[PDB]
Amino acid sequence: TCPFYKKIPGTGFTVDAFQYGVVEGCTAYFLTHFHSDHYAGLSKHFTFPVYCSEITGNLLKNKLHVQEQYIHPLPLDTECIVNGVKVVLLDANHCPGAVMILFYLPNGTVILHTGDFRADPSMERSLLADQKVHMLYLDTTYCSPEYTFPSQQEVIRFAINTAFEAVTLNPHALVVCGTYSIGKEKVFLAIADVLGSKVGMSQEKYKTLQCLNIPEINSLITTDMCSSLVHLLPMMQINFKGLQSHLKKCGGKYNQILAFRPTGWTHSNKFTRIADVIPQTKGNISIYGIPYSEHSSYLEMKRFVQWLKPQKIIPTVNVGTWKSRSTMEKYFREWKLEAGY
Ligand code: NI
Repeated sequence: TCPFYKKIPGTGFTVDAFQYGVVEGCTAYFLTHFHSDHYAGLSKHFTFPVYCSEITGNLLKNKLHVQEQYIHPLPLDTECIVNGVKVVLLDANHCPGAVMILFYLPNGTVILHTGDFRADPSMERSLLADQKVHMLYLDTTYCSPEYTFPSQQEVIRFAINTAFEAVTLNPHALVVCGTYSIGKEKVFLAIADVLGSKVGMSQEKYKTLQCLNIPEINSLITTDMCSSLVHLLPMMQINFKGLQSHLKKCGGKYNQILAFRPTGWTHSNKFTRIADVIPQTKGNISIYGIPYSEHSSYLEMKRFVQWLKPQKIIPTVNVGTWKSRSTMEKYFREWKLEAGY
């Protein structure tokens, strides 16, 4: 049964709640983004109205075959009316098509649901600035002060410089990047751009990227692996065995692999700077784990909440253990005492 933190009080609405069958009293199902823990349950047989971004709606139609008549895409940064309630979709700085949802309840309460997000000071100048928010349904993935990571820009600088150096030293090196969901496209696109190559990938992944409205994409990606020196593989294949096997398939075109796994956080973050990151190596294969996050760090999250000053916070992540829940509630109280709301 649907958990309380997926239900929007005073409405007929749910958020990211497609795996519970027909939810009692739900008149409209919102979907924040196309990640499987959030869309789990949708298919061509779904016949209730789904509200989402344009990009999410492209993916529902093309990847999951949801019929068009049930997809209701909304423009961003625009006041819209859904079943008699004003809503706004805002960019969540997560993966392509990911949104936060502002709900303006008929009684005057204003609710922000962040979906999954990476907080940023740029959000302090969207339509959020214009009214008070009473209740915050918060992505608390990294809600603990151990979670520090660099900016996305520092991480991409590291990856570009590393790949450019390796391939200039050895023009027969292949670069491989792992993926298993949408998101983090900058990693492989920025490396292909510095090398003057397209990114090669499976037909299924090319299909997915073609749903994303990324400008000039026909210019950056391809299904012709033979013409590409940056390849995308499933995340599960980014290990020494999987990469040795791939290099065999390339027919002697290449004699070295440099591979990247964009993780979120890993405990090498508490001791080491990005500058100082080193790969795991075996023979002619090297693997870099790079801390490219699409969720808020602890300090990014804290700054957003201290700016927004909500009256009540409802966590949406790490809610399954009493120790997690108690930890998070203690931080929320600190933040409120330090800022004075
Ligand atoms: Ni997500």
